[PDB]
Amino acid sequence: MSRRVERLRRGEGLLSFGVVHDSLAVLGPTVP
Amino acid sequence: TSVGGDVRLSEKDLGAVLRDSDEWAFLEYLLQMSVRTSRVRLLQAWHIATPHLVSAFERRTQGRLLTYSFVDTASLDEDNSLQDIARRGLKIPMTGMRFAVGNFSLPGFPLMRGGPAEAEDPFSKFLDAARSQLLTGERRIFEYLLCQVGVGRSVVVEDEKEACGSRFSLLWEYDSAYLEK
Amino acid sequence: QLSAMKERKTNYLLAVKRELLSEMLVIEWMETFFAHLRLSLSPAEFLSYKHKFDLAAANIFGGAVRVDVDLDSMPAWMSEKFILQGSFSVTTAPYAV
Amino acid sequence: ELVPDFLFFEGPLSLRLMLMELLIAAVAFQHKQYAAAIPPGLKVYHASALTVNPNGCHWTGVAALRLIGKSLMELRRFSEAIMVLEDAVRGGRKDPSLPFFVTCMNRYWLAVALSKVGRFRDARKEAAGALVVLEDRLGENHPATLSALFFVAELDQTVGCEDIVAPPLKIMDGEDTLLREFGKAASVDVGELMLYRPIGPEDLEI
Amino acid sequence: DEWVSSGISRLANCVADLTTAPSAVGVLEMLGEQGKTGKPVA
Amino acid sequence: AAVAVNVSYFFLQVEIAQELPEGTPLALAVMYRDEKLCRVCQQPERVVFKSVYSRRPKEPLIMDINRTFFLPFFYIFPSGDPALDIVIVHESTNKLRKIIARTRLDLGPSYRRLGLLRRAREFLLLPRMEPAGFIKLAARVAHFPDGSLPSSFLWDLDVLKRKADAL
Amino acid sequence: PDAWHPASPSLIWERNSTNVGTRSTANVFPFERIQATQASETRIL
Amino acid sequence: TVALYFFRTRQYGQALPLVEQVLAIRKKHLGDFDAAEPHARVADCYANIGLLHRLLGHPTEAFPCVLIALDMRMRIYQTRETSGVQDLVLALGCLQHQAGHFRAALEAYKEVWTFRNNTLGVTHPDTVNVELLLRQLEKDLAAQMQEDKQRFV
Amino acid sequence: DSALRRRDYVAV
Amino acid sequence: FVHARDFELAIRHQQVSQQSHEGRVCTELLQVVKTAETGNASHLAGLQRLSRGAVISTYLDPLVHSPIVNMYAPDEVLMNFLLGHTPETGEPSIAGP
Amino acid sequence: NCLQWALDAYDFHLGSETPLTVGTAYELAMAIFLLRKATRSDEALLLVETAARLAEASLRVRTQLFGRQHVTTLNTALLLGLLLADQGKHRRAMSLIEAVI
Amino acid sequence: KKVTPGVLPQYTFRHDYVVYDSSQVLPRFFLLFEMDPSLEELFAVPLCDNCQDNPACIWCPADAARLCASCDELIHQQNRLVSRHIRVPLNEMPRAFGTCRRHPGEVYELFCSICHVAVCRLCRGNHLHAAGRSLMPLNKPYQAVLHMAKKPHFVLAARRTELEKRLEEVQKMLDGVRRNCREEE
Repeated sequence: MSRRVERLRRGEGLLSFGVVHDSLAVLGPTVP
Repeated sequence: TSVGGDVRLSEKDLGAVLRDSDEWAFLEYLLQMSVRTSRVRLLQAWHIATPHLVSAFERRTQGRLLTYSFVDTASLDEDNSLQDIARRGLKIPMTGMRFAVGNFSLPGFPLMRGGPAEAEDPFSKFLDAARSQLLTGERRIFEYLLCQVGVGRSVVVEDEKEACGSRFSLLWEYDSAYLEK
Repeated sequence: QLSAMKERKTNYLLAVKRELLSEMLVIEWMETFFAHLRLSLSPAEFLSYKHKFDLAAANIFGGAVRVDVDLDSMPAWMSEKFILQGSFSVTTAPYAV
Repeated sequence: ELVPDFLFFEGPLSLRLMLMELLIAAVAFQHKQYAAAIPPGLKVYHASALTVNPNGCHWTGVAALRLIGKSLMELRRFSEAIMVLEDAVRGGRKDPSLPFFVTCMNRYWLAVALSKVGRFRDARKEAAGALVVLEDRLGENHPATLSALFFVAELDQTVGCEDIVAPPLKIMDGEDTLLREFGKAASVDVGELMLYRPIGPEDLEI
Repeated sequence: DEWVSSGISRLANCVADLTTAPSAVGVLEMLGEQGKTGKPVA
Repeated sequence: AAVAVNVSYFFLQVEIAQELPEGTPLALAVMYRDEKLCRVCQQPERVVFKSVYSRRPKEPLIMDINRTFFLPFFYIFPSGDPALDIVIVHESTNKLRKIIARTRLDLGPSYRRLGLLRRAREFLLLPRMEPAGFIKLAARVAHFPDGSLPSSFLWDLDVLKRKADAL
Repeated sequence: PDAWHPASPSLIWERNSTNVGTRSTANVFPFERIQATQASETRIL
Repeated sequence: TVALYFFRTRQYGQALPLVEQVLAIRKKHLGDFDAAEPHARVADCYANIGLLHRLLGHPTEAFPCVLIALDMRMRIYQTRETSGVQDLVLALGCLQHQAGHFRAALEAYKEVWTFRNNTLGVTHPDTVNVELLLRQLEKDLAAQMQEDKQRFV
Repeated sequence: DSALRRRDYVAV
Repeated sequence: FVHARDFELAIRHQQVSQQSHEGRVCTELLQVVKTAETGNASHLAGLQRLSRGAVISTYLDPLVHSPIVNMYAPDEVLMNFLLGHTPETGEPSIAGP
Repeated sequence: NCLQWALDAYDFHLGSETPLTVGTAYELAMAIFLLRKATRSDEALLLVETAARLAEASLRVRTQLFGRQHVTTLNTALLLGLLLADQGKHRRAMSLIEAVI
Repeated sequence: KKVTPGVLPQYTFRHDYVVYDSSQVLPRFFLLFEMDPSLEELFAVPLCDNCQDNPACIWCPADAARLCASCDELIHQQNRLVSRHIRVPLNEMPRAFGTCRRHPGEVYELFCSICHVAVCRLCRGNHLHAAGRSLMPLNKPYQAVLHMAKKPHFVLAARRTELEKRLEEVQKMLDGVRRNCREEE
């Protein structure tokens, strides 16, 4: 609950969920 | 980029995209957002997705994810000429083919000054005129392919030197390979 | 080796989370870009690029959610509980042939 | 009753269920419901490309995109009515098992949607191409042939007489259409600004 | 610190696998060093 | 689709309605011979929450309930045969939700049956708790308005207990 | 003219400490080839 | 004066060769770093050469130029609270913040903030701007922790 | 468990 | 050997019912109404008594479901432990030695 | 801290969707709400941020395990309301206390 | 080169995938496009007037400055008299509407309703939807579009209702898998 249009401007959207995407990478399937 | 032989693209062939149309607006917007600059305007557009390729693509990409990507036709192998793309669907060699999803800078006109430059993935007159031509950077115009890639449940793996198909396995649970640094 | 199969189970579920994150991060890529358009366009061009943003919205993300994420869609080994059995008994060796 | 009967006994890609959605979309269009014909007709198009003839089109697919194309046209959403009918034209062209009448009627309604949205040169090109194939194959006295000839003549009439019926002129500007110094307080609509515009010596350049 | 994990588990390849549930003896040590912080008035 | 029952006006008689005071408002809710008196009034459209009006009976009470109630059509209607009964409840933090009227019952087994269109005209019905005294009006079948107004059953779990135990 | 060359200590720090090839999403402002507003009109505005 | 004109036009690069001559002339027809008594004109111009060489991008050799300015202003103005000293310790803090070095530019920033709070207000542009450098130090500290302690791959 | 299925196919 | 299936059911992950407690007893007991409507006494041991055990009270008074009511009927002991946990008796098992 | 470890042991064993691990989460949110009141420290805004996540996750499970009419799910919505008003988000606290009543 | 004015869109998203099957790629469009340096950069928010190191966000008519979001707090949260400046964002700056770009230089007059592009004097009689009415005055609908662009699009908010919803049930199966392998540990 905040000001949505200023949230898009400063960018706690795309940038905040980019690091969630990076933290969930985990390299290597198993290396069988 | 050599459109197969010495044939010009005909309307009985690959369909035309009308100027100031709704699909002209969609192609312009996804091509301007990727380069993040308004100086890049579209000057020709074609439809190369015959319904045979659409039905086969939808069957394979069932439950996967679909991302839009751009491929340079000049960097394409000359087996994948535009005449051949109209029936086969941009056939992939055993080494695999790379794909850029999102922002990219056009070659020769960089918009990124860092370590890398987010350049497009591949797969004395030379300075006399260049002192008044390449400083202004006169228009050189590109031929790309906006292709929908069915990347679904990718596995993150590091640099492409070991992500090539000559050594990478691609376990059957997966059908794509996300790249790290 | 228990973390080897645990990586087999969880990296598939985390690749599902990675592609669900990828489609919803790229709807943020639409919105945070268009916020910069509003502050950079004269009002004549904003009405045109609102139509182009509406058209790009309805063409890319127009239908349903294409990823299904369902146990039926998952492989057959997302169903069992990794049964363990055995022993590590440390005894002597027999003294007779 | 039969939607869960056919999603379960025939899978998600069913021939009987795809024909159910086409019949419901057809009776919704016949009763002039307009909306609630796009959601069933879109299920016909999303199924018929895969369930029958994935080499391209069908009569069910053509009737699906035409039922969608008519309804989105007449609901004043003219923009995606162009994209729906153009997709019907491009799929149907280089394809057997569909006669000349399918690829000519689809082109004709593409030009009818393109004239209603307003591009007059582009709609005349498709209306002329649909006219030519209809003259050669299916006679010259058939009502579809006469409607295509009337449509080609109508777009030549509209692009040639719009400039004379409503000359460019310099209206909507108070002191350029009476009204403000005449008694009325603005007009806004073009159909009234043209009506009260007095011709003058300066307008003869236009 | 993002990498926080007691020794109770040894299975980790991401940051979400780190369980912070204290061990059985771990509770009795670092709950025990809390009544000796104070010393009933001065 | 749906069903559209409009009340028009209300009439009540010189019994327990007399000691209904001049301060307590009422609430009128239509039902399915099923569900909860609690959950019908929480859902806004099916119930009316008028304040009690005109504040001087002098006679048997007469008082206005306009508006039409749009209730979800059930093409199968679980728990067997459908019925339509309308209740009146004492909406106050005094004497709580009570039974003041039961009104009509029955709709026809898998309606489009005995009771569909013979309640569509303007009729006069009979609340009964317990003796007689008459008012209601009207019913109809909706033209399926548009975007799926709720269309979920409001199951009373106590009556679902005894019917499942009986089966 | 020349490059932007920011004056903030933080915007310089993000230029020579972090790079965009490591993150899927990144702020790009202390990396772009932005004009420096040239001389005379910088004094005006 | 020409070094000042290049400053107001954002052309900091040409300002460095101009100020370097100003150091050279002021050194020999005035004092120096020690020079028995110290002069405020020499100490001011050493502050200028470290400020302008910060702006080009080199933090490492602008550091000794501002240390000499802080020592000279310590001997001219004496005590610790004077506003000239508090401009220079702000320059040490911003030099540190340019070349990483967190948790020590915090205490350098807070020293400027506490003096400017009770002699210029909680609202003055010289205090809110230091507060902006505190907030923007917190964004860089959050990013640095999330790019070096998040590498669990 | 499906690996236990394959073990029993080889064994008794 | 009698409850042979529920031992093997503890080898499965199952599916988590994405509904409330009222939502669980809604779709479970409404299933019981119609499956008892179709008839046949062979259904009875499957779900008309197995899915019957779904109370519609969050509150349980402790004297029933006590720690010492597991003495009058041991069948629910082998269901509250064997992954039944309060939330299909068809195929046989060959009774050979 | 004792409630902090108990939340860590119930979700390790029974998971994070059981009534027992929701009771530990709600009591930890109430405990950390008393910690801010007693100390009255202005640096405890990060303490209230983790107070919001624990009570919000407690509300979601309690709606889907006990219904919207139960003593546990009512005062968890009330504690969550007081915490959002404490953050300064004043009208999310409005709708939450409006939902309690 | 690289003398592009203003601040470009500063947010990048980039993934690089590698696929192995031909049926996984559907070639859809063939695009011939032009990089042109002599065109005007339409996508450019100017730099801040005060600090010249942030992109501007707020235009203040009282100060006549293209301020950024950080220096807005610097010079407007000062002493109490300079705290009442009516600050609109940089979109609402007084600026010319522009010319048609199909016929050069005649100033727009109305807005076409069915197609989202406005009209001019030359093209009014021959517009796309030139003939309740499709032609309506220009000032009103731009204020409605600006207010509509503040709330999220309904079709992208439909991605919020389903892509988020699917994440909790992947976390539920992941919590089941992790709990399973931790008891086996």
